[PDB]
Amino acid sequence: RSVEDDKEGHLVCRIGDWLQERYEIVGNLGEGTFGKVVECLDHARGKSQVALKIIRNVGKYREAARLEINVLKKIKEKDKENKFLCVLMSDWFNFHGHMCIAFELLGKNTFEFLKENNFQPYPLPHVRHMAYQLCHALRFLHENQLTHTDLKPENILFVNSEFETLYNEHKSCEEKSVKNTSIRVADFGSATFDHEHHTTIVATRHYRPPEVILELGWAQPCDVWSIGCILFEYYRGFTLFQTHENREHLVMMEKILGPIPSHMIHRTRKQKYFYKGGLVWDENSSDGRYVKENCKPLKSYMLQDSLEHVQLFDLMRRMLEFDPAQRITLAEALLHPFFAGLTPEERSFHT
Ligand SMILES: COCCOc1ccc2cc1OCC(=O)N(C)CCCN(C)Cc1c[nH]c3ncnc(c13)N2
Repeated sequence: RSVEDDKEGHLVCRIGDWLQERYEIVGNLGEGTFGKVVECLDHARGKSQVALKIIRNVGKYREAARLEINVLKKIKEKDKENKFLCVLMSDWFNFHGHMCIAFELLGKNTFEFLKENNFQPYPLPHVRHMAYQLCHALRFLHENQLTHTDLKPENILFVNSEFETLYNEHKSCEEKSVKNTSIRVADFGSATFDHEHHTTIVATRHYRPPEVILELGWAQPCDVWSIGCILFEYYRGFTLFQTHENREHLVMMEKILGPIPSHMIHRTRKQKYFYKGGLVWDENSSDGRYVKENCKPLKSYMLQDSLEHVQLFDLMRRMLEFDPAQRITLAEALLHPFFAGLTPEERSFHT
């Protein structure tokens, strides 16, 4: 049989087909703008379960996948024992122009799980365990001169997303609760070493920090901001910054977190956002009215008053510091009293 691609360059994939005389396709897991993810059995390794990312046959995506492969090689060199919760590759190949990367088979991503639960948030103890693991994984990359740059709920995955279905204590509906909150961090193709070229703009918009908007440069603190935003989303089930545009995004940041520091305003070449030393914006526009109605101070979003909620919000505010130099590092984050709530099993990574 011929190899066929669709009009967007995606491989046409058939259950029962083999690649590299080795990988038997057994299921489709998902599709995005990069290509597809499929579940395979690896017949050269005892029919082990694999997730294969199959990249579209389009030059720019091919080049981006070759970059991801080269990053993944370096990460494995630094973590040969695979102890720091990253999704590392087990093989890669070019299949008729489609780059394919083989990974361990995981559960649903944390966005998909949230969506399939009708956006009902994760319980605080789940949020706390996921937070601990994220800070752990990223702390190791940061200590090895790497920044991920594109952290978001979709590239954090449960090891196993099996769940119990419970009736909601206080609402007229059912809720899904994950049985095991062990997670892994994926998607390293944008990850950048300290010595390598830093593009002006990084991150997905909703997760993007102010220093990047203001074109002040970026480094590892970019990831901590993204983690702050992720933890809010896990806790509430909605996006902290539901924004499509820079000026709007800045206004949201001021309404939620307080004024942007004057020293950052003085330094930015993006003076279009400012007038007389303050943000300038149209309060009567569609975006202006949306932000005035919907964006409230951070502490207003707490669901309960008890100690563990107050601690989560203290940590989150520290991760969301405007000045990246002042922002909490992951090493310090791991010392925060929010993490006193972890079970021993959670703290010692025996989940
Ligand atoms: C299509 O709508 C919903 C389904 O979306 C997905 C299904 C399966 C996924 C990831 C999905 O969305 C996010 C996404 O594509 N990336 C972050 C890039 C690919 C990351 N993979 C390759 C990492 C990965 C490694 N072991 C895995 N075992 C199971 N699923 C995985 C992965 N990814």
